[PDB]
Amino acid sequence: GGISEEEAAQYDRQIRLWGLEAQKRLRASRVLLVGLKGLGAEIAKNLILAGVKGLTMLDHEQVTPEDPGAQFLIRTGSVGRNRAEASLERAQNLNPMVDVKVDTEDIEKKPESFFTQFDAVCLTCCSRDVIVKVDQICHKNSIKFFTGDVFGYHGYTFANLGEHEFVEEKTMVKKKVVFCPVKEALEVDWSSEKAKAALKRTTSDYFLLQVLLKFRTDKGRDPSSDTYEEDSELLLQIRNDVLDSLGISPDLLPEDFVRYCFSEMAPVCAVVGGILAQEIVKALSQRDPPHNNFFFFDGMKGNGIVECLGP
Amino acid sequence: YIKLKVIGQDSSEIHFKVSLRFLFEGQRIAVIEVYQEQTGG
Amino acid sequence: PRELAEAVAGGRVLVVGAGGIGCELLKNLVLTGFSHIDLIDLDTIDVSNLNRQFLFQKKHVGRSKAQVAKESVLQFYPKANIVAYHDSIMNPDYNVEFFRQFILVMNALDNRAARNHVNRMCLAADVPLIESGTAGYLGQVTTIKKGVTECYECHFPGCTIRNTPSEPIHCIVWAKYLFNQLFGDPVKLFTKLFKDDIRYLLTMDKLWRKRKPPVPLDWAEVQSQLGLKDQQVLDVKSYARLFSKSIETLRVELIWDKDDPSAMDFVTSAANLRMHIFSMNMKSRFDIKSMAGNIIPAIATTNAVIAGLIVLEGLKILSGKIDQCRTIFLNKQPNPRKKLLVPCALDPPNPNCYVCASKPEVTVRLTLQDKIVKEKFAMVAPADDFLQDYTLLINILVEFEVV
Ligand SMILES: *NS(=O)(=O)OC[C@H]1C[C@@H](Nc2ncncc2C(=O)c2ccn(Cc3ccccc3)n2)[C@H](O)[C@@H]1O
Ligand SMILES: [Zn+2]
Repeated sequence: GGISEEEAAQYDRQIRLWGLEAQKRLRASRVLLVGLKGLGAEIAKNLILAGVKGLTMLDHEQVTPEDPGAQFLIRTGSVGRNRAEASLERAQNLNPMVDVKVDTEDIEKKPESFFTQFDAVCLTCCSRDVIVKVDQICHKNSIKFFTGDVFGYHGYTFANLGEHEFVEEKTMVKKKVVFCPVKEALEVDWSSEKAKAALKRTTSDYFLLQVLLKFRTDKGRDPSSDTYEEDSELLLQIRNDVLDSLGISPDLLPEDFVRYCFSEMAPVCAVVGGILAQEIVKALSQRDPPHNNFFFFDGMKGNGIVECLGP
Repeated sequence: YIKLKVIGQDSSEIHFKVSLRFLFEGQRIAVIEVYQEQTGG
Repeated sequence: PRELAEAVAGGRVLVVGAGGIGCELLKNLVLTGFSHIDLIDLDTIDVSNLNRQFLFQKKHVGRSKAQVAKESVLQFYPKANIVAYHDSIMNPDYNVEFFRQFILVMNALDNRAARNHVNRMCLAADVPLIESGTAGYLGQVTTIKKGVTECYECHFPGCTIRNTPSEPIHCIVWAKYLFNQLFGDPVKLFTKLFKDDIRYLLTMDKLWRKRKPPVPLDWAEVQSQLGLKDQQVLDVKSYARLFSKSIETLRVELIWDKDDPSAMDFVTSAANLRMHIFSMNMKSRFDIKSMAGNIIPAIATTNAVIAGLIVLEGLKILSGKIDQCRTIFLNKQPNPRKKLLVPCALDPPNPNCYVCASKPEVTVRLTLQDKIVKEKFAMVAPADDFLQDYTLLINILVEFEVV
């Protein structure tokens, strides 16, 4: 009724999953995605296929010689092109129904008023400072905020949906879930006897994230396999200091973790990109309980773990 | 003598006192969790 | 690592299926560095594929899945080597020797029968098989290795249909049987089926003691009476008219296909008239399409997650780390231990498997060739199948039944 007959036929198999009203909600939603490396490319593809109103792909960086030779949205030989620009033709052609746009300006320079045009914002490859800053902007304006990243065989997603109402099939029951600021999420106090108990059951991937975000803050980049020896040594040091800082034993993160947390592996992008885009879809359509608030993937063990961390 | 609950992949909580695969803490039965095999692709 | 990378660069892999899973998987293998891939799919592209089979655009509708998938990949990585077959894997030409070429086979299939065939081929060729499946939000992955693991196969009455239907589906199944009977003058068929036969059915007095009797419909009588278009339930007159209209379009052996507008309209109308006759609310064409076509609801993200897992499992296999492979379940909600993905150790071959055990035997109490050896036991060119390099001994002891 609210969608054309061409849309009905194209979205048929997912309308049979989440219903036409869910689809109409996606049809009305605009998403900002930051970072068009491996994970952003998967998220972009998934959200565009799903049929959001629009996706704005923001990345201020150029394709580099280190970047993968095969990237599903970018033609070979685009070294030096802006990554979002280099992504646009293939992304758009996935689904002409979607208004796919490109922004080549640094997300850090964006005024607070840039964010208001969006129902959801999803950051990849962003620094902790930037992550906190954009989450704070989003809270003010009640914008669905996400982040995620891949590193080697591991990856993570985070959501802050504030006070989030949704329907779930038990007949559709309305429910509510409350999420916390990303700052609290990232700075958990492990002092408490409560928090001490929680630690026993917390995936070490959470500490991996802490180590990797600090590398990012320190070095302006992620570890790279071209600088494996150099980056491994620094990681092992950050491991020591970060975990010591939290009154937690360094040995919670094994010392060979460095072996498993370098580079963008395309299958890990696909897994993490799949979960993250679906969380975005759930959030925009207000159907089904979103993961509160972290998902942590370990592609060596085949583990996918949801942790609620922060409150 | 035992209070047990079998949760299916759709969160369908049902209780018990005494097509599918049965698990306890990640160990095939031989809260319980039940998993179907999907055949789409 | 240098060893894995060289295996990935050197060996040849087979992907059986270029749909939801297959498109995702083809992309992931290429990006991961797999330099030699064979891709087979029997089908052409449909508009409803385009929500989740990302190598295919609208302009591609009607072309071969496997060929377009290769053309698409080569646009972002021209030096990929991929061989595409627009063919069925059950073609006898894909024999043990063909299978023997590959260091790894990966299923991207949508039905049990085809997987049963590939299972046998992989056992015979002694090449590992990653098996995988999705439906809606859910899916899974596992590794099949001869000698090491379980194999894939290690684990309505006519009277309800013809006489005492009580659910919408019985009328739908009836409508399907009716379509085959006729195709596998509208007003004369309409009255025969919806008036006469229901009278002949009211003769069998025993039946209607308990449950509510059907009501015959007369053509001339009937002629005298928010969401998508297809989700609307029309009145009796409309379906009666559709039934007529569709018979017209059909006359001008057919196999029923949910995607043929006329054939689908046929089954919709028929089943809806049959439903009305037996005092059930009629169902939308949208709903009847689901049920008659057995449509699996499906999206991009589930297949993309599963296809990512497939490649991770393949990397463990090719690194000689099969002990580290698992069955992984993809949940919609986390288990009690907070696991959204649930890995489990692989299980050893079942000693009493009818398929992969040393000398298999079974007991059964043209119908033999088709509905037992072919259908029940999934043999394709049959008890031997020299293609499947599999021999099953049948002990001869509701038509038949397996003990
Ligand atoms: N999951 S999906 O629909 O997105 O994609 C699944 C794709 C699998 C393709 N099917 C295929 N491809 C290659 N060889 C064989 C097959 C079969 O599915 C096949 C051939 C013979 N049979 C047995 C059969 C026959 C009739 C009914 C049921 C089973 N199956 C498919 O085209 C999708 O692209
Ligand atoms: Zn077996």
